[PDB]
Amino acid sequence: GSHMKAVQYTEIGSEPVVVDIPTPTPGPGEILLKVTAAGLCHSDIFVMDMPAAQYAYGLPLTLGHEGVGTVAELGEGVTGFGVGDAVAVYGPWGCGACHACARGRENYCTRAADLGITPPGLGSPGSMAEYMIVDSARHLVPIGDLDPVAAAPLTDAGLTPYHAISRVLPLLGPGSTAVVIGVGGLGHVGIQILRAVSAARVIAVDLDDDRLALAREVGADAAVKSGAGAADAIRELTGGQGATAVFDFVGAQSTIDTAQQVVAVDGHISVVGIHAGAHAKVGFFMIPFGASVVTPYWGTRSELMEVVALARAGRLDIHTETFTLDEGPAAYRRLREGSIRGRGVVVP
Amino acid sequence: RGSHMKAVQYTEIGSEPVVVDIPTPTPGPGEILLKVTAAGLCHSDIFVMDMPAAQYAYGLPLTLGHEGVGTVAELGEGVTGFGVGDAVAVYGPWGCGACHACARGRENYCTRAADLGITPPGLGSPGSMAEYMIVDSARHLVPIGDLDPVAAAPLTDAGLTPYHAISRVLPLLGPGSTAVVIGVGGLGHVGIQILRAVSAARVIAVDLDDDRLALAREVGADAAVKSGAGAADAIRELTGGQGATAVFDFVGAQSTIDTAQQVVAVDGHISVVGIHAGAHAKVGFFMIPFGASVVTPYWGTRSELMEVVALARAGRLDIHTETFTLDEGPAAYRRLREGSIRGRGVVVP
Amino acid sequence: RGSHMKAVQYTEIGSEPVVVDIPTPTPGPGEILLKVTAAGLCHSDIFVMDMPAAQYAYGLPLTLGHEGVGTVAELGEGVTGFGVGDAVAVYGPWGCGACHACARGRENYCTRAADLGITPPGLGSPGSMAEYMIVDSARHLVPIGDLDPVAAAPLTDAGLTPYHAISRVLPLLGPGSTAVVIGVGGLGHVGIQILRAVSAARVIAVDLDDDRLALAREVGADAAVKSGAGAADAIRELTGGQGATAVFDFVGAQSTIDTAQQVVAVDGHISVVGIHAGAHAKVGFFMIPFGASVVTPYWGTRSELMEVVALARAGRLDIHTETFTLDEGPAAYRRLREGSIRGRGVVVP
Amino acid sequence: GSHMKAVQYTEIGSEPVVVDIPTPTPGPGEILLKVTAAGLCHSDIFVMDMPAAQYAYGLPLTLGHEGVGTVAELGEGVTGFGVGDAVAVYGPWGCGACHACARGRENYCTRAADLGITPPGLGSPGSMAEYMIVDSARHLVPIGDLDPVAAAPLTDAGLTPYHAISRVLPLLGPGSTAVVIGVGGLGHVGIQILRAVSAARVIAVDLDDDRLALAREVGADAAVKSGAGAADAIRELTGGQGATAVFDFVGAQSTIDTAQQVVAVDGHISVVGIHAGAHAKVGFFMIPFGASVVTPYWGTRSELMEVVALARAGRLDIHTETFTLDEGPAAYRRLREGSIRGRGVVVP
Ligand SMILES: CC(C)(C)[Si](C)(C)OCCC[n+]1cccc(C(N)=O)c1
Ligand SMILES: CC(C)(C)[Si](C)(C)OCCC[n+]1cccc(C(N)=O)c1
Ligand SMILES: CC(C)(C)[Si](C)(C)OCCC[n+]1cccc(C(N)=O)c1
Ligand SMILES: CC(C)(C)[Si](C)(C)OCCC[n+]1cccc(C(N)=O)c1
Ligand code: NA
Ligand code: NA
Ligand SMILES: [Zn+2]
Ligand SMILES: [Zn+2]
Ligand SMILES: [Zn+2]
Ligand SMILES: [Zn+2]
Ligand SMILES: [Zn+2]
Ligand SMILES: [Zn+2]
Ligand SMILES: [Zn+2]
Ligand SMILES: [Zn+2]
Repeated sequence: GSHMKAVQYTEIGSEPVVVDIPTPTPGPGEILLKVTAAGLCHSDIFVMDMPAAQYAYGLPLTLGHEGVGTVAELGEGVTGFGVGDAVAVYGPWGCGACHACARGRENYCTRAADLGITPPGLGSPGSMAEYMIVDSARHLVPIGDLDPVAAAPLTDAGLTPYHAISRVLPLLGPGSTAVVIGVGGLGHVGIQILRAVSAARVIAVDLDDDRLALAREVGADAAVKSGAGAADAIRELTGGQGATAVFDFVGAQSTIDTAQQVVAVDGHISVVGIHAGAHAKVGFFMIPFGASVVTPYWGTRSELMEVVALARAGRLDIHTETFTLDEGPAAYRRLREGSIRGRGVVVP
Repeated sequence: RGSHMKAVQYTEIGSEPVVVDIPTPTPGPGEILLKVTAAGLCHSDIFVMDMPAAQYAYGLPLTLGHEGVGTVAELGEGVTGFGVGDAVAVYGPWGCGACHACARGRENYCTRAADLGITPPGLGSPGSMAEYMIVDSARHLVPIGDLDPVAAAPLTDAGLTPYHAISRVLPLLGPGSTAVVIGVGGLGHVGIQILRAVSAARVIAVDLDDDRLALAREVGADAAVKSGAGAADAIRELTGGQGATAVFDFVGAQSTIDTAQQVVAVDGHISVVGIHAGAHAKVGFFMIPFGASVVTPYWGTRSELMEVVALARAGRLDIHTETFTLDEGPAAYRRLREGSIRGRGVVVP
Repeated sequence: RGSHMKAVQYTEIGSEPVVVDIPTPTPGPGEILLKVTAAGLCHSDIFVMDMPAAQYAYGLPLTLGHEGVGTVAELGEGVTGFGVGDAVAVYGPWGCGACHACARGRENYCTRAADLGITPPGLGSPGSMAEYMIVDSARHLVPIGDLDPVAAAPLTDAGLTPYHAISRVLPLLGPGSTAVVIGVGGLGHVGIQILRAVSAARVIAVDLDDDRLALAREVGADAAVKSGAGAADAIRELTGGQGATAVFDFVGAQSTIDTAQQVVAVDGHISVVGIHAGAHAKVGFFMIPFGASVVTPYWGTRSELMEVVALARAGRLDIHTETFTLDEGPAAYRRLREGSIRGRGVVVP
Repeated sequence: GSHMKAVQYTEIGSEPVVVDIPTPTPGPGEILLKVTAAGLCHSDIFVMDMPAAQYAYGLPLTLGHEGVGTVAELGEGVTGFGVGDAVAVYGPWGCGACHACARGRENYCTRAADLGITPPGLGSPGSMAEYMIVDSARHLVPIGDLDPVAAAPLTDAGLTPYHAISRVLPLLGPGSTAVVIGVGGLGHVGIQILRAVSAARVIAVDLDDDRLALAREVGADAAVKSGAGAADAIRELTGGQGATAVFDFVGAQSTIDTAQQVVAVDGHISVVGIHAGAHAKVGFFMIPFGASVVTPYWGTRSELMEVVALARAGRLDIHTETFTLDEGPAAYRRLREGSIRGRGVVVP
């Protein structure tokens, strides 16, 4: 087909729409995928909530930064993959040539911004379409016979918490404690990751009673209600020592404040969730000595392969609700209203 | 038949239509009285009732309904051609019948109707939204046979108007041509079906709403893109940069007209069918491609209305309908104003 | 045909239904897969979805739609009696098929369904509001021939339920008898048409709206009176104090039941068809005439559904319908909640 | 067992023989029964005395339309019974989808003939074999711990008179009179049914004093010898008012004439027995006003359940003579010469 359906953001402040666009063809080094699953998440809502005042360029944009597909056509010179191979799309594309990229950490590429290299669905054409172009073979990760619908959330919902945890994994030995604030999406996956790759005690923190109960099912050793009393309740559980690491998947100022009140000396706070303007306050006597704080970004290539390995070993379970490509906009409406249980996945 | 009838009338400016109790008309010589079987309502009725009172000169009261269908009730003196009970659709844009335009069949472009005060039913003359109505002459009736009156009523406007616009330039729409339809509401929805039935042109739809884009594909649009600033680029993306032989703008907003001028092909056509007061195409050198003609078409001809009925009876035209009673008349208009009707509302006595 | 299909499901207690993408079912041995052509909605769907969470056991997720019509898409192993393409309506109140009541055709009164967990489609089993549905057995399909599926769907409930209630005492409704119909909404006005088609009983209608009384007269009611404290006297005025042979209360409120007991004749009948939680007739000496039986009937039998279909195909039954798409499902149920639908809403995949 | 013994009618004009045939296997929706009792009735002889032109049940034919057994194997998708359940077979199979079938009256199915649906032992394989197939679960009726030998006659010898009586049961109130002509196979059960489901007086009519004596034991209030004097005798026993209902299980022209001579105004005559060419003459002044006549056929499924309920309550006592499967053909010779006391039953 000379044209294909794509879920696109086409004007500021509007809803995504299913529109017909030319079917792309892979240039030298590129790979054309037939999309099999395209995950959606609140990051898409955040991008689509950006005001017009800040807008400079990017429209129209094919959505979808959580992409899985089968190789449909290989660009000239591409080897290492064959037509039909099931692959997940590595999201945070880098230049491949800087020191950070050479070390595998393309998500921290120091040249991507200058070169205008943007992730699919966030500046480059995304995966919510019948077909999609991938710029380079090194951004394809094989998934074998893993269900594409289960693999799609792993590209973001699994990779991002896995990276945040991986940054300080050597600290999470037996006797350590990891606090997870927000146990619904990324945090639910984070708890499973923590139980698979460490022996740390896991304390779940959330506003909803039901989410906390589900957090215990996937390995959380204790549960705490988010809010003003959370810090004291957490210290009650850890004794007077505090938490080795706090992974804040909410990112609100109140949750960041709680993290600073419970993190242990020489600990770590990871601000994964995004709330505009919210920030940790790292200064003497405002945070324990040696407690580092960071805003991590997505994850590395090898980390995505490790997430796929966890999923294929049965250590990662992410509940998904499926939609057709025609229902792309409907799925985003459901996402806004909070009626999606699990992670939405578009299946073209 | 009784001596009084229910009717829905615009009775005073700025007010909503109301059900009333008026006498049953009687057919004079050459006239025909019909038992209305379906009376379609349309946003054009809304446009008329939105007329500011400062513009008002005369007209009220006015039985609404310019999309009329019914069965012959009583033949006026000397009226041959139809027998009582014959199912007929009412041709809307009444003309004088004697000028050059009328003699060619194009009564919608009659050059004397304005001077003579000849007005269409429901838009100056007693409309179809009543138990009976008067049709001035036999030539303003089109037989429909066993066609469902509810299916026929919307096609007197939602079918005839796009059909005429398309017919004006149909010879240009051969195989290999591309026709763009902006606005996939009632008019554009049927316009796409017409294009597929009477031509081999590729149809590309444009609309604001995702569900209307999906509707366009269902009824034969090969492709559909969202209206707005990027609409012209998205169309030329699908055509390989060539541009459309014809653009039928059933919205008529200035932004949609702008899009049409940016995608129409050299020696093409733009048809401004939808009305937005003040919106206009700007036909000038280097502001529109060479040879691309622009027009604002008006309703359609009688022979075209017959062709629309033949298309409908062959199963080539479909429009979603919502049936109401006369007492629900005003309620249907409020539903129309709030934009909750998909397709066309139709009042069934 | 597609490995996945669209459906409208009730997924959370207190939450509106949503469109979902779920696997296309495959018919097992003895089952039949239908391509749905129409799926009706009615107030009973709201009653179910309004149930509090405290009383929730295991029903979710539930594909809604207990008024199903479609065409046979695939026959399960060993199924005979229908061919691919046959138009059929779905019999709602599924039973075990093996008890005495089932062997008599009265599956709606099966004495084993509750113990065995046999639930109707859309009320425990996957309903008809989807592109495809499974029917457990060929004995729950009723051929409809060329009957319009949109007209057939509401009659699986709105026709069958009054038809059964009337059929329970049809021998009493001979010439000279009087049948009172309370509530001329969906079920009641179909009930009026049934009474006129299958009996010579004089029909008196009772309703609140003045508009409903006129409609009752149009569809066959010989007389109509206003519901309220004066309805009992008004009815007895028309019957001369003899009382009404049968009273079919399609409202089911306590006040309407009280009026029923006040007008029902000696040796007559009251049928409490409408549901109002807690409302009940009081059957005791000198609180109701001697010999006047009272019952709360439930849906109808399979042979009765066959007879309802035969009445519809003979043009004796008519219910106003309003069609929606599967994507419009949730919006249609909202329309029903606010009481904006006249007649019955029908979802057409 | 790959094969099984069966009593089959293999050629026109010959006696049934015990032959070996493949053991059937149940298809989807079917049930395989291990037969525990198979009854013989004169209808089998009538079928076997048909000339070549009239016979339309195909050859070979496994005989036996009075079948009872235990569920041996369930066809695909058959729920409702378990292996080992004792069940009686409903004989007059119908389409299950016509108006008559939907009302439970499968015996009066209007499409069975056009569709080739025939009863077991009368077009379909019968019960006089080690195993038999039943087309559908709805044609099985549980019997509990009822003795299969006593249960087999209930499927025809009980069901058929029960249906004939049920057609006009509302007429047989206290003060009514029911005349039973032929108190052998079916009339013996008819007398017991009448006493169980009605208060009508029962007058027995038969040729043999032996048969009349038994009729009086099972509830017949009076006995009359069949012949030209029966009509006068019956009216003498009822003054001159007549019999509300006459159930003629002989079906001969002479007995039908006796029925028409004794039936009451607005009464009923049921011609249950079959004698080719015999017929009632329903015309003005040839029969009392309002006296309806009918030839009933077998019975409905709900009536079979009611017959089973009567037997399990001790209300039906069927006189049986048991035979082995190898004795099958011999039993039919016994039935031919009228040397069987009551009902013959083969027990495989
Ligand atoms: C939140 C960002 C500003 C980085 Si955004 C809208 C460009 O995320 C898209 C990349 C997916 N994802 C989702 C949530 C969190 C993160 C993370 N903490 O890296 C990444
Ligand atoms: C208010 C309108 C300007 C649309 Si009026 C009063 C000309 O519509 C009545 C005739 C029906 N119809 C509807 C839409 C468009 C046209 C057309 N392009 O002719 C005609
Ligand atoms: C079992 C349910 C709780 C869903 Si009920 C009783 C609201 O109806 C479902 C069956 C449809 N219908 C609608 C109205 C009345 C009746 C009736 N009188 O049988 C039946
Ligand atoms: C009905 C048939 C003509 C095929 Si006959 C009599 C050979 O047997 C089949 C059913 C067996 N049975 C025996 C006795 C009486 C009756 C009855 N009155 O129905 C039925
Ligand atoms: Na536009
Ligand atoms: Na009342
Ligand atoms: Zn994401
Ligand atoms: Zn780099
Ligand atoms: Zn119009
Ligand atoms: Zn003119
Ligand atoms: Zn219903
Ligand atoms: Zn049952
Ligand atoms: Zn027999
Ligand atoms: Zn049948």
